[PDB]
Amino acid sequence: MRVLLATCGSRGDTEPLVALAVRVRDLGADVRMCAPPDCAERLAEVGVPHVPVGPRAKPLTAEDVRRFTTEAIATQFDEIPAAAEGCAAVVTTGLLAAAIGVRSVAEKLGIPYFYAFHCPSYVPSPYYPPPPIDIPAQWERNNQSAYQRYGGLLNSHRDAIGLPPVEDIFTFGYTDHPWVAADPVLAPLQPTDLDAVQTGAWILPDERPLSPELAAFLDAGPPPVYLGFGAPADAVRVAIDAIRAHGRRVILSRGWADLVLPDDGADCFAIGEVNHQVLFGRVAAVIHHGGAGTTHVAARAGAPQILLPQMADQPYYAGRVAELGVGVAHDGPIPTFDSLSAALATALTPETHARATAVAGTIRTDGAAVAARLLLDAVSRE
Ligand SMILES: [Mg+2]
Ligand SMILES: [Mg+2]
Repeated sequence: MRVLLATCGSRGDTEPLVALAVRVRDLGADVRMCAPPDCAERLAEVGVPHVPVGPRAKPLTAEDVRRFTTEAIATQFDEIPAAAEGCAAVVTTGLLAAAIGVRSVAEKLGIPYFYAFHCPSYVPSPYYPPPPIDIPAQWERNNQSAYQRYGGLLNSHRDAIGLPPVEDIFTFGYTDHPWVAADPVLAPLQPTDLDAVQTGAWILPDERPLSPELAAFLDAGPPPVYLGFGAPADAVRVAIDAIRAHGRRVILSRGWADLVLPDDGADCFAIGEVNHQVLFGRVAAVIHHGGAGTTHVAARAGAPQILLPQMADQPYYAGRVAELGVGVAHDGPIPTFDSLSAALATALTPETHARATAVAGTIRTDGAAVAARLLLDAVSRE
């Protein structure tokens, strides 16, 4: 029995599916993953068969957006059929435009399709509004909006392969039994009329040791603050100013090695490839945008967090960090010296550290295995 894992390419979508792939294989099943050519390296690391699929100087226009949409859907119909050859099921996450194409191909082949969310707030429900009679209407409104953008294209493609038209994009793309690949403590699934199942995040343990240089920097002083931002150089410089004002050194995520600094930058260490699972257990706090993955890794590592949400599910995770008392939900998406200094004052307290440490022990790490089991049992019901 072989399972197909389909992904658009983002590391945020790719890694969780890689985790599921490995856990499904751990159970004796075969796996194959369709992803951008650039995922070849990572997939080679875990020995997961890779089917390369899918992928400026001028502003974007509505015409451009419509083209990315049209081609996102077409790519699924054009390449998933071959990738799904010899497969008993297909699992995907992410972009709705792509997901509806993947499910349509699964439907044509007569194999079960599964969808997973990385944030529970995106799961349709009549009990809470969608990411910003009434509530239901709100979700239907967005669902109608999705149809206006994808419906015509989807059904045109479906006509070509003899499948009936879809009228409800959300139910079709997400299914009425979506999985929520997020931790039940960090991101609790809320009431809904859908048969959603919360498995825990899909993350594999990272065994890579820290580089000798990074380790040496860490041992050369008190635990530093990790700054992980893309972002404007001035925003990073302000963040560094605030961290320094709290007497802490800085670890800069990959990409800032050449950032120009005001005062001597000897207290700033810029890293390349790194084991975040381990690094996060050695810092005083982590400052980032609030993506599902980073928030989960930092939470399990017990690191106090400061989130500056920008898009998608980031505002959700920023809110959860504040509610759990393991960090601060920074107001704006860009920091100022005063706003970040205020956040650090709260995040660096012994109380916040104790809380982050306690919560960390309750974050589960077997979510991918949980999903793998549910998947195989479902496939066995076919
Ligand atoms: Mg093509
Ligand atoms: Mg038609």
